[PDB]
Amino acid sequence: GIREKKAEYFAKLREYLEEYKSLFVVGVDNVSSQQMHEVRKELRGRAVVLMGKNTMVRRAIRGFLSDLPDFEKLLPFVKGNVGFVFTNEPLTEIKNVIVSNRVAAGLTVVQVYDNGQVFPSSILDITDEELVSHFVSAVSTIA
Amino acid sequence: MAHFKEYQVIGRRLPTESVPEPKLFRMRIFASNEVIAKSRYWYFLQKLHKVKKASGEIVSINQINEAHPTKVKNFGVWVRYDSRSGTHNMYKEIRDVSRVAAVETLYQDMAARHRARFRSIHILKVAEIEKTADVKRQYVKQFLTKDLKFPLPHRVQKSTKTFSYKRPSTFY
Amino acid sequence: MKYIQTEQQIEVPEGVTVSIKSRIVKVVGPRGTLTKNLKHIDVTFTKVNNQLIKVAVHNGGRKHVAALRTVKSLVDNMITGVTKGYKYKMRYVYAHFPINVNIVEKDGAKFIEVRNFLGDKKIRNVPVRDGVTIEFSTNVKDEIVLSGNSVEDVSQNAADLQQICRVRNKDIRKFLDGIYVSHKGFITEDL
Amino acid sequence: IIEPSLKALASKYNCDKSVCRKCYARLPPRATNCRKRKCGHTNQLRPKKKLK
Amino acid sequence: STDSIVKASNWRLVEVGRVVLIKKGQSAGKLAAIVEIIDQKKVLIDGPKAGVPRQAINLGQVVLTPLTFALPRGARTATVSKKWAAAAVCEKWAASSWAKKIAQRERRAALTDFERFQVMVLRKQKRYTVKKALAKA
RNA sequence: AGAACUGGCGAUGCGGGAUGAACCGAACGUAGAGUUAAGGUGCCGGAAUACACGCUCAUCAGACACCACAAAAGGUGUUAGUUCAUCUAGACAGCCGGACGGUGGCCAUGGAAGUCGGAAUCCGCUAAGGAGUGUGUAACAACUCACCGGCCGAAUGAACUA
RNA sequence: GCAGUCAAGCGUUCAUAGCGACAUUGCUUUUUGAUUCUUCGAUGUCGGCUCUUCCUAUCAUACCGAAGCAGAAUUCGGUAA
Ligand SMILES: [Mg+2]
Ligand SMILES: [Mg+2]
Ligand SMILES: [Mg+2]
Ligand SMILES: [Mg+2]
Ligand SMILES: [Mg+2]
Ligand SMILES: [Mg+2]
Ligand SMILES: [Mg+2]
Ligand SMILES: [Mg+2]
Ligand SMILES: [Mg+2]
Ligand SMILES: [Mg+2]
Ligand SMILES: [Mg+2]
Ligand SMILES: [Mg+2]
Ligand SMILES: [Mg+2]
Ligand SMILES: [Mg+2]
Ligand SMILES: [Mg+2]
Ligand SMILES: [Mg+2]
Ligand SMILES: [Mg+2]
Ligand SMILES: [Mg+2]
Ligand SMILES: [Mg+2]
Ligand SMILES: [Mg+2]
Ligand SMILES: [Mg+2]
Ligand SMILES: [Mg+2]
Ligand SMILES: [Mg+2]
Ligand SMILES: [Mg+2]
Ligand SMILES: [Mg+2]
Ligand SMILES: [Mg+2]
Ligand SMILES: [Mg+2]
Ligand SMILES: [Mg+2]
Ligand SMILES: [Mg+2]
Ligand SMILES: [Mg+2]
Ligand SMILES: [Mg+2]
Ligand SMILES: [Mg+2]
Ligand SMILES: [Mg+2]
Ligand SMILES: [Mg+2]
Ligand SMILES: [Mg+2]
Ligand SMILES: [Mg+2]
Ligand SMILES: [Mg+2]
Ligand SMILES: [Mg+2]
Ligand SMILES: [Mg+2]
Ligand SMILES: [Zn+2]
Repeated sequence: GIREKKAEYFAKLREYLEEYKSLFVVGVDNVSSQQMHEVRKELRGRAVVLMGKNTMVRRAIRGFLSDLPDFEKLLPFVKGNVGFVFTNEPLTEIKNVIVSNRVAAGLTVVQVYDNGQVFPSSILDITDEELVSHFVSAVSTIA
Repeated sequence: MAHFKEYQVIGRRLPTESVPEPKLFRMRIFASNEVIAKSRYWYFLQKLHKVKKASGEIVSINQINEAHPTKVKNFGVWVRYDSRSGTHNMYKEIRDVSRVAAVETLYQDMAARHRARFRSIHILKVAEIEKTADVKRQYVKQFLTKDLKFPLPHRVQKSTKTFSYKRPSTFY
Repeated sequence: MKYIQTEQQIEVPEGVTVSIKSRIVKVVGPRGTLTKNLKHIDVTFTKVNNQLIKVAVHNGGRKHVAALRTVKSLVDNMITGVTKGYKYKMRYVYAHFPINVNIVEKDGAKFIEVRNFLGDKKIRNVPVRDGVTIEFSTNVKDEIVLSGNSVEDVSQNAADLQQICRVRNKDIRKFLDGIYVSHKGFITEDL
Repeated sequence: IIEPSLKALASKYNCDKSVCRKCYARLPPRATNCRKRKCGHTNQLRPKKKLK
Repeated sequence: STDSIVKASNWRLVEVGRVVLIKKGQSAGKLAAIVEIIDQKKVLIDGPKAGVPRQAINLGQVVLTPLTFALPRGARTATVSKKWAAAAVCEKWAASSWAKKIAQRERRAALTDFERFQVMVLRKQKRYTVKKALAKA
């Protein structure tokens, strides 16, 4: 029965790498059952999360290195308490739902997947404090 | 039973009317000389085919020397053996530098641990274990670690003379 | 199967030092100092550093290797006893005859003496080992409390007092009387 | 008399044990084998019979 | 001196590169080097420089010396030779009192009668000046 | 007690089995030198306190054919082995986190919400979380487990064989 | 004659506290037998009395473990001649 179950886990994972074109690796360290249940309710539309056991992920990824081999460089970010948030919406509306909603004494984000590229979740939340001057703080260099 | 040797023993049924040139069979045999080797060929050949040596002949005896006799290796040994109450199959590992060595200690071991004399033991198969960590039995596996080293505590030097004028030390 | 090497580890907490020579362990911490003669066991000690000492048994089999773990534990209780210390509580248990317990002494002795046990005219005496100290709880009825640096001398002294109260010739399921060890713990670090 | 928790204490010594069905030896309640060498370390234990 | 003092018993180890004095047999008196460990009582040794043939040996009939050098497990004779040379093992050996005592032992055994005689006459001469010195302080 | 074939004893010493009709070895003129047999070589006692790999610790060890006895039955002693099962899709153990929503589920009654107690044992959401393992409150709380996971890194459970 | 293994039963209930059937493994040599080796040119043939010593399969006495041991009484077992 454990041969059955595990097999299917790859299935509902292999089906989230083909569907969605981006992925958040979140760090659900602590973060109770209840809290994690409510982030499901607050992402019911676009996003979906899939919590997984590590040694089943690091192997299923490597075992999926056929098609979608870009996911290969996820592995060095799959340590610790991690989870998978798949989406198609922009960065700073899904990650803004995640990092914010529900906390006490909140789950974080550790990295971001995009078209075979990684984002430190910091260089995905630009406050336009260098995005404006990218054609302005050097535009005076042309005059 | 002494210092063991391995022998290729080859023999065939005697030729006849209907079968000029019958089929050759070969065994590898750990015995201590040729006379035993050939006898242990005919022992098994009675039990496998139904040849009696009276109606057969021994085409060749060749000593199979060890290929790399100064390369330590891990042998897997499969044994059928007879006990006071039953007859059983075994598998054990023996670490040594040669096939013939392995067998000697196999035969000693079977005799110390299970009280099995040479006669009550068929050697099924003896084969080098190519991939380490195919090694199954721990008493070998513990010699396979990286940078293995151990001491040899309490060393008892044998004395020549019967009296000694100093109280000895065991200090290796 | 004869194990080529097998070892154990002894964490040396801050404050205590431990010196070992010809297998005679000396252990000094805040509470004081304990020694043990482990010569009866072939174990070889090695100090990695003042925080951590290792214990090894070379080329030994089953039982020899079994002595290892117990040697570690012995050196451990030496340490915890010389830091947290040990404290066994007991309880007088009697259905009709109150058990009168006191400390008397003959030639600077210190015995635990026990009176009226099940209506007994006999006066029981348990010597108090050196290093173990006997106090009587003030907020727990009929308590008594032995404490000191070694579990061993404490535990024994407790068992010693509890043994002396065994009840002969009665169905000991009915006649539950005695003094039983009710708590085993430390002196520091709560109770 | 003797409050339930002291009865409970003195039972941990007097009543909550097992017996060897060969040599009557008083043994740990969760015991699997007898410690006494005379009964050949048998594992034929019983529980010490509980009172009324 | 408030340190933890643990008498750390210091054994000769059976390990690759541990060099050993062969005790009995055809290669008695020679130095070999442990190349690989067979089991708890058997090893594979090789002593190219000394002329001891690469063989399995029973750890019984060989004595571990304190000399140990750099050698990769299972090395063939040829490189066993290359590394021992590199290691200046023989040099270190002959430097030990263990080595020299063996040789002294060897030398006395060689003395002819006349030689033996002279040793007496010289021992006599050295004793004179020694008893003398002794009786002065 | 009585037959069968052969070899013995009887009629026969000698070496071995301490001892002994019959076993093992070997059969006998007076002797010398050598080599052996069966059997032995710690000491009594001639002859390795020889070499080598294991096994065994007995508050009733054991120690050699004939032969000077032991059985059914049993052992979580210890050794080797066998079979089934689990585990690199990460087990077992150890520590560490989470241990949820319908919902105080339904009857019941001073009250009883997972845990005095009758009847089931459904669902959602899940990586997982029992209409509940126990501790606990008058009843909630609170703690706790089963379940899942973070780490560790290669072994683990059960039945057996001799 | 004595002691085990099994556990159907007995024991309100409950195999084994104490028992234990149908079967089965043993031990003993104070029973009786079987044999006829020793003694028939001779080993005085029952009981008791007297006295010593030995065995232990323990009746009492010492100390324990167990119970269908509340107490008293008893019963089962250990170390014990
Ligand atoms: Mg058979
Ligand atoms: Mg056979
Ligand atoms: Mg009693
Ligand atoms: Mg009574
Ligand atoms: Mg207890
Ligand atoms: Mg006894
Ligand atoms: Mg005959
Ligand atoms: Mg006649
Ligand atoms: Mg004759
Ligand atoms: Mg005899
Ligand atoms: Mg014959
Ligand atoms: Mg004598
Ligand atoms: Mg002699
Ligand atoms: Mg013992
Ligand atoms: Mg026989
Ligand atoms: Mg066994
Ligand atoms: Mg297999
Ligand atoms: Mg382990
Ligand atoms: Mg915890
Ligand atoms: Mg937990
Ligand atoms: Mg309820
Ligand atoms: Mg309740
Ligand atoms: Mg609650
Ligand atoms: Mg089998
Ligand atoms: Mg009953
Ligand atoms: Mg009944
Ligand atoms: Mg009865
Ligand atoms: Mg007669
Ligand atoms: Mg007469
Ligand atoms: Mg007379
Ligand atoms: Mg007369
Ligand atoms: Mg007796
Ligand atoms: Mg007793
Ligand atoms: Mg009852
Ligand atoms: Mg009564
Ligand atoms: Mg009465
Ligand atoms: Mg009565
Ligand atoms: Mg009885
Ligand atoms: Mg007497
Ligand atoms: Zn018992």
